[PDB]
Amino acid sequence: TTFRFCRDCNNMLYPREDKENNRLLFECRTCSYVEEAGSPLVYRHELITNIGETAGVVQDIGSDPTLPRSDRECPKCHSRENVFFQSQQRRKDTSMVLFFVCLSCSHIFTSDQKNKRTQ
Amino acid sequence: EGLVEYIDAEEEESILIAMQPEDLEPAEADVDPAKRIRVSHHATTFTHCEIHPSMILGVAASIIPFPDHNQSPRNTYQSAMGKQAMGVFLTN
Amino acid sequence: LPHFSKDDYSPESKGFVENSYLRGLTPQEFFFHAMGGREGLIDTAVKTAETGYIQR
Amino acid sequence: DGPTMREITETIAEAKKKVLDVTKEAQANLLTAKHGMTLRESFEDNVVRFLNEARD
Amino acid sequence: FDMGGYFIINGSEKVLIAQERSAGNIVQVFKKAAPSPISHVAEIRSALEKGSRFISTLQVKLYGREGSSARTIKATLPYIKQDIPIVIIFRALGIIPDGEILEHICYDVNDWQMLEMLKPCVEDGFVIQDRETALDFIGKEKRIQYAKDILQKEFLPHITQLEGFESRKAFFLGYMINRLLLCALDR
Amino acid sequence: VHRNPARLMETLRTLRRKGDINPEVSMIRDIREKELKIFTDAGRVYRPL
Amino acid sequence: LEPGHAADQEQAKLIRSAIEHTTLKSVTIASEIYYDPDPRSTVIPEDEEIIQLHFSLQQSPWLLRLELDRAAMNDKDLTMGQVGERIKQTFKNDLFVIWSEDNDEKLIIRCRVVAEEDHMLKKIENTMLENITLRGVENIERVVMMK
Amino acid sequence: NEAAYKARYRIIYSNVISKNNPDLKHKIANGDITPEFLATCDAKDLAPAPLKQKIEEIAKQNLYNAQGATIERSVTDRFTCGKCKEKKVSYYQLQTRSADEPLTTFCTCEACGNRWKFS
Ligand SMILES: [Zn+2]
Ligand SMILES: [Zn+2]
Ligand SMILES: [Zn+2]
Repeated sequence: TTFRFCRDCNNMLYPREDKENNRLLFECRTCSYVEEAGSPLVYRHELITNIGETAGVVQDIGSDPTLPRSDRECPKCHSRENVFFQSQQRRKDTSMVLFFVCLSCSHIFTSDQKNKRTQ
Repeated sequence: EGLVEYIDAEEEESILIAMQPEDLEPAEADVDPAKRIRVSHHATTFTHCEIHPSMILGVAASIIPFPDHNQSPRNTYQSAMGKQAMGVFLTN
Repeated sequence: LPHFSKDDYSPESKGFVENSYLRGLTPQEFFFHAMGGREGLIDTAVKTAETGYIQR
Repeated sequence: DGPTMREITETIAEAKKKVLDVTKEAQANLLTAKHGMTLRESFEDNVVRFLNEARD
Repeated sequence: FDMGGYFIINGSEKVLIAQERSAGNIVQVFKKAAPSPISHVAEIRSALEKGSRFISTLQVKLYGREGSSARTIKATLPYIKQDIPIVIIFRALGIIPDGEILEHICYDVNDWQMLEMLKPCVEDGFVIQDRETALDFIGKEKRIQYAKDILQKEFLPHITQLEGFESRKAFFLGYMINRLLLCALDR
Repeated sequence: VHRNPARLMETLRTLRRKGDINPEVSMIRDIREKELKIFTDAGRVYRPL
Repeated sequence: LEPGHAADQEQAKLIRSAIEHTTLKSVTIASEIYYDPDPRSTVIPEDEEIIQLHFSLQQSPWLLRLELDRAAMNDKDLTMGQVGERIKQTFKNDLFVIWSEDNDEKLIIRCRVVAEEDHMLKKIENTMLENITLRGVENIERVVMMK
Repeated sequence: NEAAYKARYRIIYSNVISKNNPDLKHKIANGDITPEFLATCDAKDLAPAPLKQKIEEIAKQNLYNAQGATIERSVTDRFTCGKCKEKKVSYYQLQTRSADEPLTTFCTCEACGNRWKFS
């Protein structure tokens, strides 16, 4: 929903309707400002959520010794220095796939064999 | 002379440790049919090493011979009796 | 144990004592084994508390 | 009996791979969830059942 | 052979026994029972290392379980009978503009999940809009003072009780809330 | 806060290993969470390695 | 089960879903409030084809759109008709409702009210998720089959 | 019836428209018848296609999600039942008594269903 706040009096933006012209407007309940809609989408309540994630590598994830090393080969750099783990989504139902990492490029490449991820 | 450090529980989280200083170090270039079976050294990240494992014990147990040959609970009792035994609590 | 590489699901780490009481456990084996036994010695410390009351 | 010792050693090792197999076969997302609920939950129930089966 | 380490009181050898306890000045988050209005919580036991040693706890709650509408984030302060929306506090700390507040809570704008999570919250404090009222709804003229102190000597009292540090404090209150949600979002 | 910590760390470690920072005190680097945990607290059980 | 009806595998789920409490909330994938003032066209692309159908064969401009899970409509058998059909006889004559067809790649449910419309169109956001039943008995969450 | 018718018719118608157409256309032609048928059935499937497959396949995953976990357990060929006099029984030991007597070991005839203790 990537919502927005005004300028000058920077707060929250509440929607209102332009009756005469039939259109969407946001606003300030503190100041007076008013800006035109950005999209007709005012709200979303995602119940079911499909999450298969990797962990933000601070890039020094090659210095942290607590991790294991593998001798595979990335899709591009072809190096042989890895250090995998698992979906930092501390969820029960989560799967058990591996997210390796190249120490000579910084590429996140799974070992999956059904789905395909670029994120 | 920084050759050993004091690592607590928290700072223990972020480190690796070798059991034996020897066995868990050299390369792999036969094995006793009597001894036990220790895993391997599948890692080259060892931040630290253990002086000797035995030190995981406390006064009590430290006295038990071969505690590593008994049902864990047996050693738990024996460490509650060496307290009910007799000896020379001092020499004065 | 800190003597292990993160995300190791192998048996020798989730607590499997391969040696016979004759050969004798290893630091790790020994330690887990403990956690394991010390269990009964507990549900006996609490069970004992309510057991009695029922009985009466 | 000396041999019955080795015969055991390998009877243990073989039970390690029969685990290892199910290890990658689950690190490669090729594991049937099973009525056993949860893939992970369904993973263990196989590993354990494999090692116990070995001890006994 | 005697190794000492003991005492000698009214004759008998007395020993002072190791007293284990829950460490201090740390943030921890906890899930709460299904049968309760509060979802998750982040706690921090505050105790000045040296001096009187005050033990006032800081509670950052999280009303509305998983699902129900209006998952509001409130927190409890010492000497304060009710609870308070992290917002009021935040403005009470001299941080009036929301979104700036959200800058104290969210460290990455490409995290719409957490962001979304706070929306319902900001909506809660909307009945305030300046550091004046912020301290007011923490009880005129008389109560508006009581609060200043509490937020100095009792609020997250570790770190410092002095005065000119409203910024360092807020940043923490945030560091809490952040941590707080990171769990409501199975991370 | 602090930017590039890689060095901030191995600087403290060797600062300790010389005796300039009490060998008791503990400092931890939670890389995967970008946090530097340093403790002095009185009551921390600790072994030697 | 009833006498005969035993080894009738399928006969199983047939009743499972006839007991295991099912709520709209269980089958929904989202709820969205949109600004669509033209009840004869939705500012939404993917929604077109729908509307067109409900007009060949007053209101409010505030829309509430509910995408549903397909996978969740078989596990516990169900049909768009049924679903909405219920929602409709839930509030009755005072809330217009519509809905795609069991063949659309995206199942949905549009509807508007009929002096503050947004506010009231959220009370009806909840009243639509937790007090609304579909197929089943209350209290009885999960249920399963065994041989 | 009414319307139923219406429804049926329507639705268917419506359906056609759607786608278926073509178918438607055719128607035509056719027849018627167818228607008628348607109404019834329803138708659707038948008616428705081409969904039939998926819609029909989707039911199966739902069957699956309906079956109750199978406690799988080993059977030892040196352990015997008191009724069904058969060597297919499972066991699990717990520490029922204090640290001076150790290991209770409970049995379960995995076929006829009797359970018992050994001390
Ligand atoms: Zn403004
Ligand atoms: Zn690479
Ligand atoms: Zn039997």
